[PDB]
Amino acid sequence: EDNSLSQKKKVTVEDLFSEDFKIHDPEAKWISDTEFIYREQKGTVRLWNVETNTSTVLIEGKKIESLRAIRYEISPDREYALFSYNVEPIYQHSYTGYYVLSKIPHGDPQSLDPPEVSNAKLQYAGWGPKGQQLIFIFENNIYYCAHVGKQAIRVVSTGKEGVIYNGLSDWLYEEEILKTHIAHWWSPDGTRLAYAAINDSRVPIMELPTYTGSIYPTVKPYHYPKAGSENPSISLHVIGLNGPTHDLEMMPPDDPRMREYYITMVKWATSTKVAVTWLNRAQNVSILTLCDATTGVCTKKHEDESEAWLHRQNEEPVFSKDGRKFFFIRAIPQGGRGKFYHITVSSSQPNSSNDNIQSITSGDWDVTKILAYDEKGNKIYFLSTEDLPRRRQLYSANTVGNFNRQCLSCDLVENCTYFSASFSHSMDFFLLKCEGPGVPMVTVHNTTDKKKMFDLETNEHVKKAINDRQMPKVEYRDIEIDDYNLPMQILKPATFTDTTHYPLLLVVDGTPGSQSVAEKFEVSWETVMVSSHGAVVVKCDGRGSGFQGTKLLHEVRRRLGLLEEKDQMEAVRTMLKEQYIDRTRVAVFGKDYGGYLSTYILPAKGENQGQTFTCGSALSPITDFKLYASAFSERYLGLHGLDNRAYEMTKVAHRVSALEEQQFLIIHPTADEKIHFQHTAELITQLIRGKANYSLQIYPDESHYFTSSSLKQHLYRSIINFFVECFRI
Amino acid sequence: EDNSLSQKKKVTVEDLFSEDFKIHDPEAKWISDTEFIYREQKGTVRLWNVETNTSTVLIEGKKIESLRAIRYEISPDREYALFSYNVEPIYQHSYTGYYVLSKIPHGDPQSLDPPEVSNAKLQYAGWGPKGQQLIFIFENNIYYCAHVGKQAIRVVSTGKEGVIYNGLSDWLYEEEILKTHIAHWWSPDGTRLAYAAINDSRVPIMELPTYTGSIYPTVKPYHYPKAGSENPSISLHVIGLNGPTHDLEMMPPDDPRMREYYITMVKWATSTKVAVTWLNRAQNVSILTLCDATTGVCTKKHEDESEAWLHRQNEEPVFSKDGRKFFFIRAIPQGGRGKFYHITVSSSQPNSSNDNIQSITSGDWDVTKILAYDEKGNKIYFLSTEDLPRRRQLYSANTVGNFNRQCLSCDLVENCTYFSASFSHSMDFFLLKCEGPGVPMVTVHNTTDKKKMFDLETNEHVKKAINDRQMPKVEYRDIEIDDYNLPMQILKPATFTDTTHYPLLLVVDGTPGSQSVAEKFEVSWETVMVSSHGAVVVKCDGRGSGFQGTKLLHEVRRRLGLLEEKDQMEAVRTMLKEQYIDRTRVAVFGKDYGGYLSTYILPAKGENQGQTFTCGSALSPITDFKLYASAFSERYLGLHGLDNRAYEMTKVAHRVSALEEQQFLIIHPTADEKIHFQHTAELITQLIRGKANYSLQIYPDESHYFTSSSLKQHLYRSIINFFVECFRI
Repeated sequence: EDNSLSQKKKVTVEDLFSEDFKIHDPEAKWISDTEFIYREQKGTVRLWNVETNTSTVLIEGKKIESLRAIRYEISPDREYALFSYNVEPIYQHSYTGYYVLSKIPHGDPQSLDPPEVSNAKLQYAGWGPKGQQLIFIFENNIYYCAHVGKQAIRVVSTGKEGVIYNGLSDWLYEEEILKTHIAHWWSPDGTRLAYAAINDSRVPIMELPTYTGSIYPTVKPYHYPKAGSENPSISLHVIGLNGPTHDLEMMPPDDPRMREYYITMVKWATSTKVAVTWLNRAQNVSILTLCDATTGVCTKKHEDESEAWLHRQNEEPVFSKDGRKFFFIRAIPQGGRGKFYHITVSSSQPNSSNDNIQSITSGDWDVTKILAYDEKGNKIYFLSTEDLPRRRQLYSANTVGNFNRQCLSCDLVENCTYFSASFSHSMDFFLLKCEGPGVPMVTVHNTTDKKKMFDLETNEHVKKAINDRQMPKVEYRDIEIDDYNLPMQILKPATFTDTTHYPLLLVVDGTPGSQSVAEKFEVSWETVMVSSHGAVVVKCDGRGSGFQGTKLLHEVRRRLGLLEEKDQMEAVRTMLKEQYIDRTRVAVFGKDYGGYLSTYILPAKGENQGQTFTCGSALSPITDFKLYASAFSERYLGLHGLDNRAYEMTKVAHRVSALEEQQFLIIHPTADEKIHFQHTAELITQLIRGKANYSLQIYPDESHYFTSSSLKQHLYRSIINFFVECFRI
Repeated sequence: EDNSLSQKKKVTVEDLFSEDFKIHDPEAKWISDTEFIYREQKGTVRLWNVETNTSTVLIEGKKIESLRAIRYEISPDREYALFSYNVEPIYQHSYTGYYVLSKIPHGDPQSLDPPEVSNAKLQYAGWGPKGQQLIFIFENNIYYCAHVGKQAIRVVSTGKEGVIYNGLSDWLYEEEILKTHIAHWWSPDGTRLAYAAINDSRVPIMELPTYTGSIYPTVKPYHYPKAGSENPSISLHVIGLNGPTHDLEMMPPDDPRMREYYITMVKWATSTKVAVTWLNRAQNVSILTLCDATTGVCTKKHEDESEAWLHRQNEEPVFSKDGRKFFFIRAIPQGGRGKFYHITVSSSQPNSSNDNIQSITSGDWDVTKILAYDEKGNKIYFLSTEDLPRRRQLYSANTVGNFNRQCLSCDLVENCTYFSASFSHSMDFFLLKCEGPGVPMVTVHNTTDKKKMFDLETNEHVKKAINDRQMPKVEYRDIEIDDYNLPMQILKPATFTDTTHYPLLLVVDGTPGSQSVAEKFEVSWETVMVSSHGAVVVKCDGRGSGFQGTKLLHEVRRRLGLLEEKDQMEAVRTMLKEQYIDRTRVAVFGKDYGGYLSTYILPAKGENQGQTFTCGSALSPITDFKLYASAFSERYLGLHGLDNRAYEMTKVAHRVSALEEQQFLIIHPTADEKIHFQHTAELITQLIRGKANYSLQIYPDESHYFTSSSLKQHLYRSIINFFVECFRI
């Protein structure tokens, strides 16, 4: 009879870039145990107080006059504010630029400048743990200022442009392991500072072509350690923020099998003790070591090793205020189905006779992160995939022997299943965020009542926006292969009819250590053509996906580009039995490492039921892992330079021979740093040798991570225009 | 009978590259009036004599033994033979490789090496006019040997790699102005050598990217002087071949408007007096000067100046045995219809007040090049377009005041309109080649009887191949605009009908000073899709084409891409009025500058009758001539660096902003030294800002001219694969 449906307008790419979808996430942070910063919601910066419904005003709409200051931060004494403004990052997030100081009420902007230098570009200044003391880095040089008027102190200047780094990560550390642009850590007392010195003099330097600069454009050189080369030298140093500012280097472990080392984690156990994680070049040996800032004597506190490699080396254990027993996380055997990542409690100074290992929890799941620990009793707060590997939920257990796990969220709000939290100083309250599968939900809760006092932010404009069009139907049809349950999702355009036929799209990431099937709210081109152009998209997480077992992670080890390839063909076959899906119009997309996988998924199924994919695409693919970063190829296939016998067959060229009639497209910016253009050039040479058919598209002189909104709209429009052409018939 | 025969074979991509379609050329060259070299036809080389059928066996099937030397020459005494094996082309024509000397009959090889040097590549050797004297250039250094057994002498070694060239042209001279790699001329007595020293010390440098060299490829630098930049500085030198062999240089003219000059043409007038043509950087002031070889003193002879530029400065003069009055080609006003090229007699020593100018040929036509002149009477032979601008005919005039121009070729063979005649020393016998409009043949004739004693070659393989395949039907439909006639050639697959519709495809090159519509025989992609799929190809010589009036040549002065495009849409409208050509299928094509012209034929013709074209493409086009060499940009637009305002209006970007639905593609190799990939990259950047659909392909690390046949056939296959998809409906 009357079949009720949406019966209204659909979702186009244009509205994706509208401010209506834009999330005004305040991302507040607890300044004290009673209140947080309460960052910008729709402009000016207020300061909410959780105790009694107090929302004080700290910064006004004067940030507009500060040359549109992108970033701002408040000093711990909430009397001075730093405003940093620039034009664009460099690698992934190079938040350099001009740093200006302003008073707490308003006014008086002064550009922070290095001594004897006018207003000049500045990489990072930041704030100390206490007072108005701060540092700043210029030209890989760390200077300290005890006060606002204090003259810059030449604390260290041994760093050089692209050769010696201190306090900041190079390309490798910022893009492979440390993942952070800032690489220095303040002592709890605001008196000592730990900084990493990276020597890149030995690293080979590659130059990126330029085609937009001038009539005679010049290449841009930076050091990029390829697979089989030597890795950049690393050292750790400790300096004082007052008095002599004495520099103390930290002695690394000297195991016979651990000649070359990387620092994957440092944390201030106290104002003089630092916990450092050192990983061998083979990445199969990790050591947690306690070092003395004032002495430099490093005492090993823990050691682990694995056959393939060590995963998740960036974690920070929860150290008590007094330096007592801490809460690490590591891979415990967890019975069968491989070893799982669980929380462990280790004494303050474990004896060499034995370790104090004790799993706080247990189960076929993992802890993504450990939030914090309450010294006032038995409370350990963490985020885990206990309910499902595809969901992140906040859990709390007891440090005492009971180890009883207490829920905090477990569907606190039915709309949202993903979760993250940030507790106050005294663990009294905590900010909580949903960000999936509903609209991102920012709220304040308390550990005792577990009740929402009020709504910090909900973005009801996003609510009416998603309720204003044909929101695509989200569902899961998980598959099962070997002794593993492989997750996946499939989308419907909310006008789905089982009788009618819909073309299929596959999207692959497959990054070893990542997950593409998660219950986090996200909107992308996928929704753009699902809602408008009527497609069904497949996200699959084959073997090698993280958070589902170390055995699953290491299945693909020394078999890159082989097993997950079977995983996605199996997923395609399983969904191909559907009567509502089209077999002739099947497409595949990928990007980054998955882009390589996207190139490797152009088969001829058997010989009679061939022509699996109609149109294919890939963005910044990797063709030879030798031509990529060493810390990745060595990690997942073993160290190169000794004829590893693993990078030959993994080259996609040997598989791209056939390419009968598949419409194949490549998107690649010219100036990519993460995944050099040489991969695309080699693939093009192979295509030419193979008489293949393709259509290349290029972005001249653009960074890899591609952080321009209008350019992103152009890219997604090009993608959908390509894909609509092959689905149309 | 129960049997029948269907249609015969058509032409495909493989057919173009099939062995049967290969053209056989003997390229015989006179040694005297009686015998010529009679170079390779199908293997062995004879020494044919015109007088009585005497073909002396000189070269046999031993050329294969020396590692298949691509090029080879014979010493002027016919006693030594030089092979050039392992030769690879760097530029359009750079015969760098290994030279080996051998005895005339067969056997006894001898590597040609400079002293104290092992087996090394040599860029060029050449031969002297007499005996066994020869030279060779190594590291841009000229070493001369009076004898084969003579030790190599450091005759001149000041040359530097890519900075100082002696005896060889740079990029600019080999490509744009001199149009030949060789830059040394032997004296008629073979006693002194005239070579041009090109200095690149003050020339800007550009680095071509490399994406395949190694795991760590690096750019290759070469000096490419852009528009308005500092051009390479040319000096001229003469080195004796006996005694001290002291070098002498000839001072150029010192005209105030001619501060920067180039040596466009040089030829030994006598064994001691040499004629040199010096042209200003503005390329609008040329001076022909006769200079003493053993002294270097230069005496100015002739001058030519035009408001736009000068054309065909490469024309080689015709001198006498005694160095008397010589023959020149000048654009004399010729009354109406603009100035025209005609032969002029200049006395041996014209007076300083006035010269002895006297035109020989007259009419609304031009002499392409003067073949030769006979002192024993009055016989000057040349080729001219007197019959038609798309035909070349041999004409012989008389130096006596009568000036009787006799056509000798005219209609010697019915299937021969284009002609190429090469006369002997005594001019009694010459060699004639057809090169169209059918299969080419080479024949021996005598200027007296015009009698074919015998045929040198007929290209029987080509005749049988064209008989076995659908030869396209050649027809002409010329157009008229203003005071200029623009010939055009539309092609048919020899099976034209009216019931079917034939898709239209325009091909444009339109290089100023060149001819694109002519009766030459050629096989290319046009032949393919006319034969394979019947896409009618339209080629027209709009404004800017040469050999049809220096007024037409100079019409597009500083007005590039503005009048030719008008003429092209005029031709398109004239042709499209025929019903058998449809509206939906309209395509454009081009290469190099024509590719840019191809990019300029995608407007929106009004708004009601939009969609002017369907699929368009280009091969390494140019969008802004500032990114081009000075010798090409300044000639037509003037010197840059002072905001010439005739460069920035030529950009196609504003004209391709709309690009609503027309498909657009680019073919461009990575290392294109002719038109840099920077042009295409900037075009793509504007298109991204223009937000229009496009495509692109890359040939990584190859030159512009596609010296390997495999790359050429891949290009042709790619072109046809693109053009088939944009028409079928």
